[PDB]
Order: sequence, then C-alpha cells, then structure tokens
Amino acid sequence: SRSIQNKKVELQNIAKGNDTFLMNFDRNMDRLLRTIEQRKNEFETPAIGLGSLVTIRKGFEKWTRSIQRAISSSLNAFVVSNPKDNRLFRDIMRSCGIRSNIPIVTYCLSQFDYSKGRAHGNYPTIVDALEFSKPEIECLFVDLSRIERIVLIEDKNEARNFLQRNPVNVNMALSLRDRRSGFQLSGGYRLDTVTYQDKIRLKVNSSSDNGTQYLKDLIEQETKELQNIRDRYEEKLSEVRSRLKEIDGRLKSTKNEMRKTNFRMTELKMNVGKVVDTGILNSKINERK
Amino acid sequence: TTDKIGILNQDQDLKEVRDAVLMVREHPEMKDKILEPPIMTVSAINAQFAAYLAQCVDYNTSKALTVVDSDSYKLFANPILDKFKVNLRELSSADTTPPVPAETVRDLGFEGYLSDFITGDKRVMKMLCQTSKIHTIPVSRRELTPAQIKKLITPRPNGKILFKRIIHGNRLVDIKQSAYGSKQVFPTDVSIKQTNFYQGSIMSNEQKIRIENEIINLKNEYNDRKSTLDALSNQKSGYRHELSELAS
Repeated sequence: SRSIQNKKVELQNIAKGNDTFLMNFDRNMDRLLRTIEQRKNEFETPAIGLGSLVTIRKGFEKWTRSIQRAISSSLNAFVVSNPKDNRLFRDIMRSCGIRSNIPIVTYCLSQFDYSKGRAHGNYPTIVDALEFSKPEIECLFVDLSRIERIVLIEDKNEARNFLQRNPVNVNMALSLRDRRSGFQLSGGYRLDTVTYQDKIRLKVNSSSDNGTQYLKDLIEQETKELQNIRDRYEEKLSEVRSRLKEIDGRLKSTKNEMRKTNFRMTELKMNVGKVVDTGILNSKINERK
Repeated sequence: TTDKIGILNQDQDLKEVRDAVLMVREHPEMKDKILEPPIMTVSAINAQFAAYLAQCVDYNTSKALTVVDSDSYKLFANPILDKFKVNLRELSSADTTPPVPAETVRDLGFEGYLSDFITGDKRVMKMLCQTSKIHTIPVSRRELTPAQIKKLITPRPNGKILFKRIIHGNRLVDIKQSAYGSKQVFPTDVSIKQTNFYQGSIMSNEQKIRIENEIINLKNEYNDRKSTLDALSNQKSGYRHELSELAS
C-alpha cells in the first residue's frame, strides 16, 4: 500500500499541501519560512539554507533517490554563521512548532576551488548531477558530504571493480538496484544495501505532468514487481491450501470414525440389552433333572 | 532487550540473519570459524551504553557475520550468500591501537573509549574498532561544555585533528576538517536515537512511565481476560460433566 501511496504521492496535493512530497513534517514549513523572512532583520546572516536549494540535474532522474539517501544528513540542514543566530534559529523553530528534528551545521559562507579533489574517471559525479542556486551552498555540500568524490555507476559489479581498482580521490560509489533500494559500495569490499526514503527531499526541474509522468510509470512497474512477489507466494500459498485441504479431509475421516464408534456403541447396547432379560425358562430342564 | 534468538523476530528482514545464525549453529565447523553477529555477542554495560554503539555501528554490520581467517571466505562463503542476502565481514590484520592513550582522553572530560564500554567476544569486538572505528571515539555519559567542544574542534598545530568523532553525554558530534582551501573546520552535531537528554529525572512522566510498555500491559490484560473466559467455560463444562455423572 506504500507503493500505492507512491503512486498517489505525485498527484494528490502536490505543491500546495503535500505532507509526503514537499512537507516532510507538520504544516509548519511555510510558517517557518514566513517567520524567517519577516524576522531576518535581527539575523546578521540570512538563514535561507538545503533541500529546496538543491535541484537534480537533467538526465539523472533515477539517481535522485540515491542522492537523497546519501545526503539526507545535509538536505535538512540550514546556514547559520553565528552561535547567537544558532540559538535564535533554535528558539524560533521551537516557537513555530516544528516536531521534526532539524540538524544545524555552522559554516562561514565562502567559495573555494575543489577541482583538484574531484573524482577521476569517465563516470559522472554528484556535482555534475546536482544543480545549486548559489556557489556557497555547493561548496558547503562539497565540504559536508564530499559529493565530488562519489561517482554514479548503474551496474553493481562495474562499480565494485572500479572501487577495487583503487581510484584517485574516490571514497564511495552509488549503484541502482531498483526504485525502492540502492547499493552503496565503499572500498570495493564493503557492500551495504540501503533503502530509499519514501518522502523526497530534492527538487526536480522537469514538470509534474510530462517529465515526471514517465517516472510515475516506473513506480507502476514496482507494483508489478511486488505483484510478482505476492504471486510468487501464491505458489507457496497453494502448498498451505493443499495442507488445509488435507487437514479438513482428516477431520472428515475423524468424524466418520466417530460415527463408526457411535454405531459400535449402539450395537453393543442392542447386544447386551437382551442377555438375562427373559431367557431363564428352566422348568423343562428341572423336569428333566 | 534479549540479545539472543528472540531478537530476530522483531523485524521481518531479520529472518535471513536468523536462518544464517541457525545454520551456523548446526554446522560444528562453522561456529568456531564464523561467530555470531555483534548484536548477539557484543553487549554494552548498561542501556545507556547500548544506544551509543547502535549509533556508530550501522544496522548492516550489526547483523553481519564475522570471518576470522580468510581461508573460509573462499570456499564456505558462497553457500551463505546464495540462499540468504546477509552481509559478511572478514577479520583483517589491521592494528586496533588508538592514536592517543586513555590518559589524555580522560583529561578532556571523557570516561573512556567505546570499546571499553562493551563486553563480548574478542574477535567480534575487534572488527567493531576497524570498521566503525569505535576505538578512536571517546565516550562520556556527561555532556561537556561547548568551550571544550570548540577546543577539541581546533586541530593540532601539525595539521591533524585530535579526534574525528566525539561523544559527550548523548549528543554525537562529527569533527570534519576540509582538505582544500584554508582548512576550515565545521562540527556536525547529530542526536542519538533515544528518549531525551534527561539526567535521572522522572523520565517524561506524562501519564505513565512508558509509552509501549502500556500497550504491552493492556495486551497482557486482554490475554488475562480471555484466560479467565476459558477458565469459566471449562468450569461450566466440568459442571455439566458432574451433571452427567449424576445422570450415570
């Protein structure tokens, strides 16, 4: 039913009140946005920071779930430079009533060069797969989640071999097993199976009617994949069906045995009921003796 | 809480690990060669230290088997992956000594390392310090002052930080140093999954001591009520049996 909800998460209440596509928590994201927009006067640095500021680049719509699963630690972060503004954002979040845990990471907004540490290879990286509105957010993401050292390889064995070949300035690689889970390999020997989050925290450039509709059909194929799972057990369900058929046949046999025992009791009754009833006519044998 | 066969029925995905550890127990040559996952053998001192190890060690390694020597991973590792999709960890010859002794760690406000707060098998605990690097992470039950946190954030003059991950009280802070630019440092404070940062309080007494134990108690009370129903029904059938005995 979650996959059925994954079919409805795209067209139910998107962009206005969707508490599963955009609003990752209670109805207070717009409240906090308006609050910070009207009270930025007391903030020395703008607390505009990171899920909405990052947009998936074109041609990598299938890697959005992997990017989210990898950088969820920073997708829910903000940009605050001073501890005073840290406590200010804290008490503002407490006042506006946000129940979800929003981690905060302090950092001074400054641009730098990171091309010397980018991934070496013919595979696209997360930097080429992510679109940032401001270079400061891109530098912060590079410093936090080291997105410049992660490559995107669809094949699991290919990514494992690339990681085992000791690549330069590369720590981990992302793989696409299916639309529900992903393969995150690190070092070419540690294989870990991660589960993609149901709620998306990344913006997509394509519209929700044409570019996303093609991805909606991919979710429909996932239901057929789960339909294959529920139909694979249907063959196993035939086993327990034959088992219950056998046990009800055994119940019928025991009922027949009970009826046979009742018949045996009735015939024993009719046999012992006429033992010494009246056949004690011994006058003739007394005369004989 | 029981780190035994009963813990494998909590999650549906744990059935594969359950079958794996079962077939390991059946094979006599496999128990001494492949030990139980750290969730079974490695156990903390108290419940407070148990949540600290769960935050560092991921869910995959906690339920992953241990391969002591590399000989069994070449011929006996394939019969495990074909039928069960479980993770396998091989014991390596990497050194498990911390960079600094426990003396200077206690001078920073920490009680000790995470490896000293857990008990279990030596071979299983050895990989927890090589994969999750728990032997280089100081753990303290008391929350340290933010001044000492900023002092630990400042790296050594040689260009290397003192610690990569520190644990003060319950808040977990990851110390990451930038390798490009001006070598700027930034902390990443994450919250370990638990109740809250209380220190021996009434422990969030809103309406009852617990939130799921009350569900457990109401289920047990429903079971008690149905057991009394069974009791009265069998008592009624025994009364009918006594009536039939009077009839006989």
